[PDB]
Amino acid sequence: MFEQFESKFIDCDGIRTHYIEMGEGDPLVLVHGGGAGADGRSNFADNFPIFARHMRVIAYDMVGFGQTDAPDPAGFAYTQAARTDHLISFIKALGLSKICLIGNAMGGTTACGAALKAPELIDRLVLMGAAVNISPDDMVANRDDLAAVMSYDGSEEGMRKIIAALTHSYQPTDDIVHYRHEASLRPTTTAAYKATMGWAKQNGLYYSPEQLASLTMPVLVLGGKNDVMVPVRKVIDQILAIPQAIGHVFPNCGHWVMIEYPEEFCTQTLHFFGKL
Amino acid sequence: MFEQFESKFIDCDGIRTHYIEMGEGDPLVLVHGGGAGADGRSNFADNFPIFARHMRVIAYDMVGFGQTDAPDPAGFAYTQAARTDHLISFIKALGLSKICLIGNAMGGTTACGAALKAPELIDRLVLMGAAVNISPDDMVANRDDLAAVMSYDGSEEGMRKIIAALTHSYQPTDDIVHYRHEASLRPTTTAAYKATMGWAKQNGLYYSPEQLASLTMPVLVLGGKNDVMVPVRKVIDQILAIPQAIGHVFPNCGHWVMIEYPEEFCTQTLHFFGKL
Ligand SMILES: O=C([O-])C(=O)/C=C/CC(=O)c1ccccc1
Ligand SMILES: O=C([O-])C(=O)/C=C/CC(=O)c1ccccc1
Repeated sequence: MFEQFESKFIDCDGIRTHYIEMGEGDPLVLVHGGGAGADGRSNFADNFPIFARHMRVIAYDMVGFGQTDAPDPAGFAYTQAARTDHLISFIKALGLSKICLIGNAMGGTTACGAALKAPELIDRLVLMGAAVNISPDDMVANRDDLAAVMSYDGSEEGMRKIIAALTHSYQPTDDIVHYRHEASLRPTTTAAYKATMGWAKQNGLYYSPEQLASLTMPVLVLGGKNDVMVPVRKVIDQILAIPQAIGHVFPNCGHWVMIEYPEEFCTQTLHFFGKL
Repeated sequence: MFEQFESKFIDCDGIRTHYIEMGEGDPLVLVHGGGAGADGRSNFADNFPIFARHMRVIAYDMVGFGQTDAPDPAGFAYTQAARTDHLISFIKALGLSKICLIGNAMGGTTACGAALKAPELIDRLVLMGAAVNISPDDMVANRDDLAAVMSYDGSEEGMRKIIAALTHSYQPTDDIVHYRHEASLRPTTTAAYKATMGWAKQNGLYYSPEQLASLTMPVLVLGGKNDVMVPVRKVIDQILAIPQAIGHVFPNCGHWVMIEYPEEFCTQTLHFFGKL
């Protein structure tokens, strides 16, 4: 699946990184969600053609995910800072400056982190159901809805469970499910995933109110009103905690804003990027 | 001022009602704010040309306001229901059906009320810093920032105070201030205003969560993040209390969304109306 995009690869301080790209113009980098089997292709396939008509759009696979290297977690710690540093490295490896950047959930943690740490690279930020204020306690507090993703058994039913919980009125195709299931099952990505989630569960995906307020560039915060993974009140706190943030809440919409309402998602983001 | 629009008048069950209109296509009715001196012309002058390029746009003066009749409050009670019934009457007087409707603050109370009471007339609703969940206690709780409008002395400084509190980074022209000051001073509108606000202060501008949830048509809820009159948390509650509501929060923006960011306001509303 997803062979309509050309797989490309580049070295990011020793991490071999898969990405796809399309279109021309200013660079736009998309960062996918952190659930089992997720990658750039599968998260953003529906948005890519629309974005490509106006920008040079780019979706990479996060360290531990997809076709990017998944270093053995016997020797590699799967921390937020590792994702964050990976992203920063990726942007530099490609020679990109002044990017627009969109992050989904954990990809949102990562996009935020990179915006905090290397803001000179990033002109505009979009946080889409971003896990940027989810403490360890919040994880425990939302343990029931997070289980499908956090304690993923490795089964097909498990993957259907993950997607049911990422969505409000979206039926994925068998092909989508099969793709993420099969991807999830590679032994290296399985182990990197368990480490990834175990660390998330213990440490949270979190920045402090003061950290969020220090972001130096324009921000668009998006969220599905029915999102069970990053609940709308968390998205609302992000809007309030980030002085300059535009906020936009989507009704009849679960976590997967970009897939449930691909045109509206693209419209609102492209408009925010000055492309409409 | 505002003579670039043609004043027109029509009888709404014995209330003689001023309105302006422009453009062609589907009807769009705008309902102005309830502060001293407010009317359709002055609230929506900057938005009217933009809306006119795509819709038949219409701004009327609420009973007690502008150039609409201000019946003696010795014999007329200035209740929400009176505004609400006035609006419903206006829509019918004009023979309009399936309108798009936008209400600012008290104009928002009125637009909501009419959407609850006569939903068959209204295809789409926009609440812009709408006073639709402000209880008597909330009024008292926000008494300090509401004073400029609630206990308006009648002076020019008083009117500058009203506008400073309606805005975050907007300097109105002398002409805007003078217009609203002079309008505020007509003896009939002064008395209707005191009655209007006295009743607002005692009864609130309020609908119950259950009432809000019963709205039957699509809804767009807008709000300036720095709004001191209808604070952003109240706008956020509206978004959450209305299942189908889209939500959009504007940064660096006070109550007067339509004047501080006229293009963004028009863009977002026209998009929601299906005109972009
Ligand atoms: O496509 C996906 O895997 C996706 O959008 C996942 C979102 C879940 C996620 O990254 C998350 C993890 C822990 C807590 C909250 C959110
Ligand atoms: O232009 C205006 O007068 C305007 O936008 C006024 C808003 C204030 C308003 O109607 C209001 C009254 C009481 C409480 C909250 C809000």
